[PDB]
Amino acid sequence: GIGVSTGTYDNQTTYKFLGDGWVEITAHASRLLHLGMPPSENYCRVTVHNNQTTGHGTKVKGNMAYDDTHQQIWTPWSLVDANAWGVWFQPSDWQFIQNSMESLNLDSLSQELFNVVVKTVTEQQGAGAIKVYNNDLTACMMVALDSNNILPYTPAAQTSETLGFYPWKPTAPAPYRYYFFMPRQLSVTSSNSAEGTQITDTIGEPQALNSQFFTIENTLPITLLRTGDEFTTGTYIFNTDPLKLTHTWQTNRHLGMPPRITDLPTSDTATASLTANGDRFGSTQTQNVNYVTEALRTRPAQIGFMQPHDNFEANRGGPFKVPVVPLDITAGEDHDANGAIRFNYGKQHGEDWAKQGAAPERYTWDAIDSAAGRDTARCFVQSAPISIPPNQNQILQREDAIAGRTNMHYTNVFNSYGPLSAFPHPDPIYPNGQIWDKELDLEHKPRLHVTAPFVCKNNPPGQLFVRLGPNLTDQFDPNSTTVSRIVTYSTFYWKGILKFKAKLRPNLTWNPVYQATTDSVANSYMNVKKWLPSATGNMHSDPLICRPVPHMTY
Amino acid sequence: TGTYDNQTTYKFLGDGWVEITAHASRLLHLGMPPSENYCRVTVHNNQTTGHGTKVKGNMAYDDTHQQIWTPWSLVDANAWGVWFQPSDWQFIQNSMESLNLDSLSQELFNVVVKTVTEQQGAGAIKVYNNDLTACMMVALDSNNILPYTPAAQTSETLGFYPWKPTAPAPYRYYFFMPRQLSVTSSNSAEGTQITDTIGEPQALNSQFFTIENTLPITLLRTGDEFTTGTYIFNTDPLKLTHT
Amino acid sequence: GQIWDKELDLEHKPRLHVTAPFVCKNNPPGQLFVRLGPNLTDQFDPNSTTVSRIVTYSTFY
Amino acid sequence: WKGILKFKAKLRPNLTWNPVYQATTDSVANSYMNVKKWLPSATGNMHSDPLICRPVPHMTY
Amino acid sequence: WQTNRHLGMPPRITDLPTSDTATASLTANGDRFGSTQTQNVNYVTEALRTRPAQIGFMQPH
Amino acid sequence: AGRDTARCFVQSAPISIPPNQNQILQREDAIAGRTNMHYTNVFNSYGPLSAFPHPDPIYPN
Amino acid sequence: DNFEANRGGPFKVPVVPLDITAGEDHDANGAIRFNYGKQHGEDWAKQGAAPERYTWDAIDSA
Amino acid sequence: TGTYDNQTTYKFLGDGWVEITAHASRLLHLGMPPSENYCRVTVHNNQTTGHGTKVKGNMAY
DNA sequence: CTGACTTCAA
DNA sequence: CTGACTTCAA
DNA sequence: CTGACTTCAA
Ligand SMILES: [Cl-]
Ligand SMILES: [Cl-]
Ligand SMILES: [Mg+2]
Ligand SMILES: [Mg+2]
Ligand SMILES: [Mg+2]
Ligand SMILES: [Mg+2]
Ligand code: NA
Ligand code: NA
Ligand code: NA
Ligand code: NA
Repeated sequence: GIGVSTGTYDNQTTYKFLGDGWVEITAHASRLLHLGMPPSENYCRVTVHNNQTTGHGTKVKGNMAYDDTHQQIWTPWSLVDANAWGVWFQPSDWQFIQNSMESLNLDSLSQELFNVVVKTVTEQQGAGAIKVYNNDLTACMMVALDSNNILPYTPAAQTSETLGFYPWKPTAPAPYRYYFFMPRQLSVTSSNSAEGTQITDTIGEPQALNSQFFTIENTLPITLLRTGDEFTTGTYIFNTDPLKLTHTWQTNRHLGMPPRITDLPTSDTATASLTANGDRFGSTQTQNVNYVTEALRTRPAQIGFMQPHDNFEANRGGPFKVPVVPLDITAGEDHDANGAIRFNYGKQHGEDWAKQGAAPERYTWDAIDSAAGRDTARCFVQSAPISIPPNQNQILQREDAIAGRTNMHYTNVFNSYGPLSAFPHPDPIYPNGQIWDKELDLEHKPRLHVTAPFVCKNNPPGQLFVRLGPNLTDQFDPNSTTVSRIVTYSTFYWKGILKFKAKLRPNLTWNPVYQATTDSVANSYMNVKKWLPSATGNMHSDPLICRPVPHMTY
Repeated sequence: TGTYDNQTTYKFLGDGWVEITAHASRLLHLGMPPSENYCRVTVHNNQTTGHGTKVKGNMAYDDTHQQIWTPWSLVDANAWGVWFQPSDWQFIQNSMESLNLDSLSQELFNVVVKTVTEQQGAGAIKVYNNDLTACMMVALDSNNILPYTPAAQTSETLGFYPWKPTAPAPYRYYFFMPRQLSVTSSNSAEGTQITDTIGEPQALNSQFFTIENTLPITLLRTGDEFTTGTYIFNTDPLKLTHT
Repeated sequence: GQIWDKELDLEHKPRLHVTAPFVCKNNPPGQLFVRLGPNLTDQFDPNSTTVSRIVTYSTFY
Repeated sequence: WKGILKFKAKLRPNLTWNPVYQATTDSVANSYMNVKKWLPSATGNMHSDPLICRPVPHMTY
Repeated sequence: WQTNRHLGMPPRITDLPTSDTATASLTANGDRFGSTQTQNVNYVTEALRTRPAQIGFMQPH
Repeated sequence: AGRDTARCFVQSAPISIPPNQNQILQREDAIAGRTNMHYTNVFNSYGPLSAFPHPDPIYPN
Repeated sequence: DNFEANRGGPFKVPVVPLDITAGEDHDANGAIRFNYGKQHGEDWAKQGAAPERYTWDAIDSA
Repeated sequence: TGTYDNQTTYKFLGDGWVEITAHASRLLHLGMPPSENYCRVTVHNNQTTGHGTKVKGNMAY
């Protein structure tokens, strides 16, 4: 029937305390969604090629990093993506979880579409002309669920296109599009390259060996929803690894038995002494010196490691910045060397509704981790047999230039990843961060993904697609390319239920622990005012810290 | 989806006990909120003239406070006039010695949603049509998480006339905001400074709640209805006699 | 006059309330809230603050 | 001397939108909540200052 | 065949190509949503975008 | 998963776009003054994020 | 001899113990040199504060 | 004749209830009493100077 | 009424 | 289909 | 009378 609702709206976050410290967290999320007609009903093979010889074109010397050229299959379908922390938790929920829990893991997911409404638009009068909206009671909306994951995975969180983060504000799905293989090659140059230097900037034709054109219609069963219909996905069970809600601080210099002091400090302002390093017990892996020091001591393994930056590698697909594992930026504040992430988002995902201009909000996330990062400027390599102190020919440091390039140092191309490397898992970023991810279908997989905390061990939740069915008008001739449609749009509710499994943290230190808190200090990053509505209701939800409590590594 | 009933029935148990059942029904009107946002609004009547708190001795005129204005409305029937005819009150007061609350239940039905459009131009008239698929949202704070706001105190409960339409009251609640006002009389010195301040939100006392994040919400289309179920009161009997 | 009231959630409570004859000993009847759901129009862009809605109202018993 | 004192407590609910006030430690010099105050000194001197309680607010009515 | 440049949601074009020989445009990289691991620049580009992992790698030779 | 070594390059950080010759290391740059030796000959970008296919089965040899 | 740096200061990155080879590259192949006292191997007769020192080269030859 | 224990344990019952068991242990020192008698002692600070109760307005002392 | 690229976590 | 600040007067 | 940071490899 047309006069009865097909679902219930619910946004509540409930905490079921099992006992033994286990907690079942059930995050209910509901949104009103708006869906319009596609600008085209065709699947299009679109190309973007920013090869201008001015501005930010790839045809100007040294502009490789500006490359945007690629090819995509544009589809008339839309994607309903809720894979972002902000969709499921209120800021206070995140705080409660981060301050009191030690671990968190994905449990299950289910989604539902209901209370579908389809309307048509018509013109009124002439002077004026106003628009009139009517119900198309017999019109329908199409829904498809890629449960087998046949179609390319496209996490909307990476382009800030997931559903909004405000339960009381309408949202919309994102238009679905996916990459298509297209040969692409770009020459490398610097702003100092010769004047008559030719920049090779090419794009090729489709290749038989790598072409994959998929349509929703030929691969997924499609459900038609009229105003009285509803759609449910059923429950999906996640298979992922638990995420630690704690952060580590022990570096290589903090592993094991500290050297024994000779005597306790003589006063509260005094320092202590060790026994002369020439008479000290211990071990090192520098056999040319007869002493041990904290810097030379052998430690079990290597916490963290040096990563090349800003490394750009090249493929048939063009140049690309190689991702880096997110680690502590250190006191040296080496953002790029330690993979700090800078994201740009809009008003549905955190930006102040009052902010003006086309520019999005920007935020740089630095790893909570304090023990695995690298302070590149203070790093160095000495020749062996080691000499202490070394002369300039026996040491390679930040001041030394590679291939005579003033700003290029051994650390830019240095990679110390090895069998002894140990490091933490990337932080979960509230509320902009992605939550789960699909694993790459390659025989040899990565140990982690930089973009999300939970990579699905098994098949991930399939994507949910929607679109309006064509609304034809009396004039229709298949043999012509003339397109005559009735202006239509729809709205419907979406409800998702995401369940987590968490565990309350133990408490054993003497000193109080660090906790995410709010405050009343003017201009403070944690001022309550930031999480309250303004006089006219404007909101903004800034990134919140996570993993505030430290845990012992060894 | 429901039946209209306003009758007040008296079930005489015997032994002098009486079960009084007050049925009340009203047609309600609900419009769109002037805003869909939750707003943190401030009122500060600190004018230096008239009834401002900036004029000597006007402390008692203070109206400054802060509130969370919401796009929701409250259906409040907690006032005697909603349940009894004047004669009922008279009968009870003249013949009874005690009265106590027993139970309560509420229901929303025969929902109707309409849209308004403009006609012609000279004139322009309004035309009203049924949105058969549109809905009205309903929420019941059975746990009492949200601030209690008895509409009787601002004369905003449902009307007292069964044959006249009424409307719910817009829901809004107090929010903590530092406020301080000096004391003076009309005879205070001329150059007397009146301290009249309001502060910023305080972390220690800020509580911003939304209906959407705390209560399950039901969507009612024209063919749906909503019932609360029966609630049992636990209160002390009221003496109908005076000393 | 008001008929029932919620008790103040303080450890030490008042012997009565001036505004109502019956203060609930236990949890009082929860409040009933209502509102119209937004009625969107063909033009809608979440990234803008432009608000385009269909003029709507309702009645119910 | 050994004593065993048992308590019964209940985890708090979480319903507000805005983050809540929490007792935390910090690294700001001369701050009342600087960690240094709850750590031993070079010679082992200790001191335990009063800590806040009831940081989270609840609605009275 | 998917390289790092082919992983995930492609950037959204502003409009569909105007003809079969035309190209499409993205929104100015200074106003584009997305993420990178180069915090010194306020824009996102296909080459700078953060991708899940690294497909393939450089080997000494 | 392959690498087009001549089109690979490394820039200094904070990144500068476009970079001048001292802010970029490319194929034209010589290591230890050896004309044909470039950073890519001794570069190894294998890491925790590396993903790649399995070698092909070669028929019939 | 790779020294990396952290909030904790500089430190020599450990190396996997492997054959030092005919070239006798101790540091490149993580040979371990330890210093110990009379309870753990040093000759009880030895005099001086200096501990006993020994460099262990991996049995591994491959 | 006993065991020393200072641990504070948290037994999470479920439903949010928690049984907190605080164990406390101390080494105590006990000396001889300065007297073995029960004494009826009097303190009377009625000096006419300093903080005595014999100086005007010193009642609170 | 999600299951690893179809049906078919039947 | 009202139950004391979630689920859960289950 | 060792069990992954409490109790609680109960
Ligand atoms: Cl940097
Ligand atoms: Cl050596
Ligand atoms: Mg299936
Ligand atoms: Mg299948
Ligand atoms: Mg309930
Ligand atoms: Mg409850
Ligand atoms: Na030592
Ligand atoms: Na850090
Ligand atoms: Na985009
Ligand atoms: Na050997």
